[PDB]
Amino acid sequence: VLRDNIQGITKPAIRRLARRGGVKRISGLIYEETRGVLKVFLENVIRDAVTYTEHAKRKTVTAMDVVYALKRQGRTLYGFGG
Amino acid sequence: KRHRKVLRDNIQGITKPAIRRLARRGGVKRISGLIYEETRGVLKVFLENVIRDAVTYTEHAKRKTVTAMDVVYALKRQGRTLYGFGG
Amino acid sequence: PHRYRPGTVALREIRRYQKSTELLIRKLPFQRLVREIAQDFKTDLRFQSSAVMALQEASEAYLVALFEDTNLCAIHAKRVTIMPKDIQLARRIRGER
Amino acid sequence: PHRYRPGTVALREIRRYQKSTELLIRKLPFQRLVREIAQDFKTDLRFQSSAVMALQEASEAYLVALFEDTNLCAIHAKRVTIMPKDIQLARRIRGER
Amino acid sequence: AKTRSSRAGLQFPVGRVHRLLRKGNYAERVGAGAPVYLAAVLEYLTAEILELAGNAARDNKKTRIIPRHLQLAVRNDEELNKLLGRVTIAQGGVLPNIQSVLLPKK
Amino acid sequence: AKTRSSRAGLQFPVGRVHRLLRKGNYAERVGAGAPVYLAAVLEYLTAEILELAGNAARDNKKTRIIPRHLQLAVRNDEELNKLLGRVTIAQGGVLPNIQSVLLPKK
Amino acid sequence: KTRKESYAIYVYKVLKQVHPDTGISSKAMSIMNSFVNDVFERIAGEASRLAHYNKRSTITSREIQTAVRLLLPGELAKHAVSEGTKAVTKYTSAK
Amino acid sequence: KTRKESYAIYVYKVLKQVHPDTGISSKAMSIMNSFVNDVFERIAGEASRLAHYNKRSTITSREIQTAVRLLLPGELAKHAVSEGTKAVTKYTSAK
DNA sequence: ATCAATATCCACCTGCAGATACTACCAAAAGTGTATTTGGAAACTGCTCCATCAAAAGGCATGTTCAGCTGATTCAGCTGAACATGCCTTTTGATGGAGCAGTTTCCAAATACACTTTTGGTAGTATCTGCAGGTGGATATTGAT
DNA sequence: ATCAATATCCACCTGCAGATACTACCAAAAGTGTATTTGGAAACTGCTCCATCAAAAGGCATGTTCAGCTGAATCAGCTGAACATGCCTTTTGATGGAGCAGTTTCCAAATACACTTTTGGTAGTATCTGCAGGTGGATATTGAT
Ligand SMILES: [Mg+2]
Repeated sequence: VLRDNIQGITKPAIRRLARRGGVKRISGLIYEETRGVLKVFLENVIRDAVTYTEHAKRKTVTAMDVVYALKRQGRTLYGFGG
Repeated sequence: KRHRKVLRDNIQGITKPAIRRLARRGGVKRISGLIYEETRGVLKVFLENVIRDAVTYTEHAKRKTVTAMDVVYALKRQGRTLYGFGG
Repeated sequence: PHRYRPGTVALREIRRYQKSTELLIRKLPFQRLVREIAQDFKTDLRFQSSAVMALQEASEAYLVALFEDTNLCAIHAKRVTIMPKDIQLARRIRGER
Repeated sequence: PHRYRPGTVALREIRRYQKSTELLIRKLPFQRLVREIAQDFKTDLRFQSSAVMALQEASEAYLVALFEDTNLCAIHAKRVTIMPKDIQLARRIRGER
Repeated sequence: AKTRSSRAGLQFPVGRVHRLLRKGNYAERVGAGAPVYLAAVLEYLTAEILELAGNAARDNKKTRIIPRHLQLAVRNDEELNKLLGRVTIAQGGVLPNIQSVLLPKK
Repeated sequence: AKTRSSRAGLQFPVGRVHRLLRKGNYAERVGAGAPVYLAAVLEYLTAEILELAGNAARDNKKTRIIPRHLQLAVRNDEELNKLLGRVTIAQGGVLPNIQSVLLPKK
Repeated sequence: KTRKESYAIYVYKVLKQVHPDTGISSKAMSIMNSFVNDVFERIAGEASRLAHYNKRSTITSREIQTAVRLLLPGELAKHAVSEGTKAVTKYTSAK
Repeated sequence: KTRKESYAIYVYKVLKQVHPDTGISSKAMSIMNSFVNDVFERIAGEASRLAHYNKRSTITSREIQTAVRLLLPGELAKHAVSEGTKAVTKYTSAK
């Protein structure tokens, strides 16, 4: 049952997130759109994290690699160090 | 110095035509009558925030004159960096 | 023979999910998506457990909040149904576009 | 007796103002407004003239961008007329509230 | 020997704060009061949040503060919310809030 | 008797860039390559903008680059537009752009 | 093996003064720790900038003060400034 | 009559290189001057943090390099990295 | 209205994941006493440019008019919500091994210091030139018809 | 479509602002060279904690049904654009001093270095408990009628 990983982010999971955000009714096209948006988000953050990893001459992305990437992307996260 | 003129209601020097021009540069075709007061408000908040920080820099430096640089630094802090005035 | 009206369960879920804090995407699917994306940047990468967690926390926060602005955009256009345009308008005004 | 249809001068103006770069708020009025607000934070202050210019350049740049965003909000609503609600939607989404 | 914190009446480490400032390349030099001042401010802000998060714990019939309690504390206070307005608290969820036009009709 | 700039094949000033790195307290120490590499990046970016600004000047039949040309350069280039997405060029104006639905007829 | 520092115990001391019967989860304490580090960096960062703008080699409480004013919202700034000037007075007079 | 430094003559050299018959207004030069100072500060900052994160006391051309990859978008980063690498290589061999 | 299906509420119970407690420990900060280096307020004064006055250039305020936009009403049809569960993917837990992190080493490269030269700034007085803002004159756009 | 009122686009010109120029000079640069300090790569290695996978858990892909939302069509009322008109306010150019900013002296304060005292992170072993997750039954809510 060959399938892209992006599709692992399923309708019901996206629906749950919408719900937490106070969304009552959802157009069918939202699911593909959201996947698109999430992919760009992860790309931007991951790119920056990995860049930290490579710099530290490591092969493991550390939570601190992510935390720092989030900080410079203007999305400071609390609870994973730093 | 003898006497020092009272400043009041100056927000109103931001005239209806001047606000229409800015809308135009911003690509706006039609403007409801209520936009002008709303814009005056928004501008006032914008200026307060920038002037507070600018003036804070002034005072920290023990000066009485607000510099182009005080404003430039204030603008930077608030994520509205300006080029053309020394920064 | 008992059916709930459209939107009753929708409201019910809003209340439920606004009350909890668990992550709402399944850990595994998300972990694969992360690794796949990272592969285009460097191969043979390993990820701390907490690093994947941090990414999830941040992604879901991001997406939950974007659904707020999106919802406001739908409401602005006198609707109750979020549409791709609403996401688009939100991201444009946020300066993501 | 001759007349342009409403909207024709408006578009004329958009082309005109989008083509130029001069400040669109009158200098002195803007200057009083600065001095007023500042005085309310602190008395007996002076301003380098370029500091006023800096503020004016920033303020007009801020306001012109806000109107594009505002304009988008109207259009999203299937209108061509900007209203306070549009400015408000823009500023919420922008995270100015 | 008596800690600079106890001299300044503070639970927060004036010593450590001093050190961290030097090895931070913030400036060539560091005056003696700066870490005291800085440490007070951090203590202060810690207290405020802990107070409100405690209250938030109480409301929900709890004695152990969790992330959810820090989130409710921060986003229900105008000033804390603004200071932390580009910050995400892991495992905090959101404030219950539903747009009224989405409520069913009476 | 040779400057480091000529040694590195650069117009931009390596000495100056070295000096400014030290006084900016970015770290205890500054390696020898850093000002070289940075001065090169600086020079690259300024060349890139000047190229594009020059073209805007010429497209307007002008010989002297003014702020409007810098703005046309930056805003017309996807990458320079993002690098400077939170920056304002005094006297730059905006890009001509009227949204479709605003135009006459159908 | 290497000692990993934290503000965790000072946060904990302050918790007790404020709510002596109330505890704190690991995850919560981590968040509190982030918070302190964050605000630390924001304040120091601004103070650094201030010193530089004014061609000064030293970060003094005056810089931390102005830093606090610039960074903190209205009421929070005021109280923090007072706690700050307080702590320095108390520290000076103490022998 | 204190000496106010800028990047103006270097911007002018580079200007001559790319557009030999084109001049630049002093306001346009001011913005050019601001832009270099800006990018300088932004790269130096990222470099600064990066060093710290890696418990390094030295900012090398390696730090600048990552800062550039962090700060700039795709194609500008690729090309800026060439030109800086090129300059360092040519700097090393030139003594 | 009533009636019933189901969601929601509160109380009480219980095992253990996750909290607080603890002592050794030792190592590494933080504080204490001595000698050194350095920064920046105060005192003074040149001198830039800021505040504050009168004359000329044109943009603002206001009323009138009606074009066309907005927002109400209605309505057909399309589209997303709700629904039941076996089925397939995720979760939980069990176990080697990559690699990260701790440690020690030693040297290439960085800091420091001291003449030595070069250069980037300004200042004075001059000298050149792109173009903004005026004119008139030929072609597009717009709206009535 | 045709006519015509009005904006728009050229082209050509000309004063002059503001730009390029240059000659004198200099202080603060950058450069050069020699002495001394050390950061971090480099290399070995110990133990997390990470990928992998088998077994146990349980959330979701499915298609069917229709309530109720979205969006097109229509229209009246009225807001906001255009424009004419009278003139107030800003803009432009030319004359007094508050305060900035540049020099210097001088001590109050921060650095440094070495020393001696404690605190705070870990690990060890055990010590303790707040509450998530389950039960039961009473009551609220929603939807059918
Ligand atoms: Mg006032």
